[PDB]
Amino acid sequence: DIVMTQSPLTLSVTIGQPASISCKSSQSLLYSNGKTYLNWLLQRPGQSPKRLIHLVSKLDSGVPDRITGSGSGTDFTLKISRVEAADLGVYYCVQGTHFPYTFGGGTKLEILRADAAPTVSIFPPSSEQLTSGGASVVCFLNNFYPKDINVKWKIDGSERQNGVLNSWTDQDSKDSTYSMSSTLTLTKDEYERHNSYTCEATHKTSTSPIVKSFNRNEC
Amino acid sequence: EMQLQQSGAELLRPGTSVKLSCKTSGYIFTSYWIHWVKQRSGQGLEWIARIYPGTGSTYYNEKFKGKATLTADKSSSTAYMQLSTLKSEDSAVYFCTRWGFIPVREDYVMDYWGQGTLVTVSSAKTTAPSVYPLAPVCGDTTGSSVTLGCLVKGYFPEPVTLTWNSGSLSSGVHTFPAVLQSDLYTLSSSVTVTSSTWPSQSITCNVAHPASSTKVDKKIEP
Ligand SMILES: O=C(O)CNC(=O)CCCP(=O)(O)Oc1ccc([N+](=O)[O-])cc1
Ligand SMILES: [Zn+2]
Ligand SMILES: [Zn+2]
Ligand SMILES: [Zn+2]
Ligand SMILES: [Zn+2]
Ligand SMILES: [Zn+2]
Ligand SMILES: [Zn+2]
Ligand SMILES: [Zn+2]
Repeated sequence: DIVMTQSPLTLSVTIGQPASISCKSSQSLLYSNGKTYLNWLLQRPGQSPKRLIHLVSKLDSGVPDRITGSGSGTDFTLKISRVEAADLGVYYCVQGTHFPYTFGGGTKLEILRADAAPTVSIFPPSSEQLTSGGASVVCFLNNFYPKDINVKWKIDGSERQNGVLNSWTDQDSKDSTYSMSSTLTLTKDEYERHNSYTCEATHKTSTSPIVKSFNRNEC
Repeated sequence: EMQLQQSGAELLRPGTSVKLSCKTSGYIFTSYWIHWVKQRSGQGLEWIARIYPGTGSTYYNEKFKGKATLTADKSSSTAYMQLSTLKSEDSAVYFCTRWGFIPVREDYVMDYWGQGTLVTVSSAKTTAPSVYPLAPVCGDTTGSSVTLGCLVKGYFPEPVTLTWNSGSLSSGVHTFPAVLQSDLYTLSSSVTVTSSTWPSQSITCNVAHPASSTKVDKKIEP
């Protein structure tokens, strides 16, 4: 089958700037009728893929002409003249010249914005959960940029690595930031044996770790 | 208005089979090819096969011969894809699409896609989730604004649906992707409101886990 290679893996562009994506094939995509069946699709976050270009450079109906395509043989390029927030997502090139049809690995386009420091919230276990003999401490680190961040849990001054569950959202369309959730789960008994629970983060926006903690007690 | 509606998420036992449906409307079903595409872990797309409902003519990617079987019901304008003897590699999201290439014209009409059907191949048991409210202590963000949360944990399989105030509250809501750990999923969502809204007015987390017919609402109280 034809192998399709896309470069780069990720593209980070500021709104208003141009973007370019490359797609290379293991066989020329020139069909025997002289047409080249190379398509470009966009899959927006949480949406089904949609075709942007067909026959190398022909735009599908309703697609903005800020987007253009070119190439021939084994080398193709998609260019976005001026990036807008709606361009965020993964772009794939897919060839239909050789059976079976094959796709490239995709290129994620991320909107490059001004650095944003996380807004951190920490939550102790609910009474409901404690009742069941479990205890989860949750930390939300909302709206930060860049995406690169390191979160560690510390209980009474010592780092806890077991029982941690992390999740991240994709880049937000509304403000181009990312959000993260980190949950530390322990037994009710152990939870009730410690005092200080700290959610600690490392991010570009700070020379020192960003901290959020609470001390559990009674009254 | 051309539309393709796909069936709901499936949890299948290893070695069994399933039939996925793709109901179409808004166009002449028998006049266009319908293609099926597979997506694994995210960025990994593969072309499976295509069928021309008018004649029943199908073409398969060699890899899927014996794995996929396409059929189409002209009287109901529904295309089907049966997957046989399910295994690990079959867990994926499958899309049907009225791709739009018109061979005679050597050109294309607009492509329309179904929303996708997630298939999970596992022998793990269906488990209802426990919903926990998260009221601020330090995660109150001083004054001005306050963030609340909802912790959904210990369920199987995906998906679970979560809203705030029945969907009336969607601004400043962040719902995190479920993460699997020891055969169970955990998901969480946070909502930020102004100090003037909560606790004065109620904020409730609504959770639905279709697979276990669980519908639960949790009021976040101080
Ligand atoms: O079939 C061949 O051997 C000869 N080639 C042709 O007839 C041309 C087919 C061109 P096409 O753009 O429709 O191919 C496709 C079809 C569906 C795709 N998708 O992603 O769903 C991706 C590509
Ligand atoms: Zn060929
Ligand atoms: Zn050939
Ligand atoms: Zn200690
Ligand atoms: Zn000690
Ligand atoms: Zn301790
Ligand atoms: Zn101690
Ligand atoms: Zn055209």
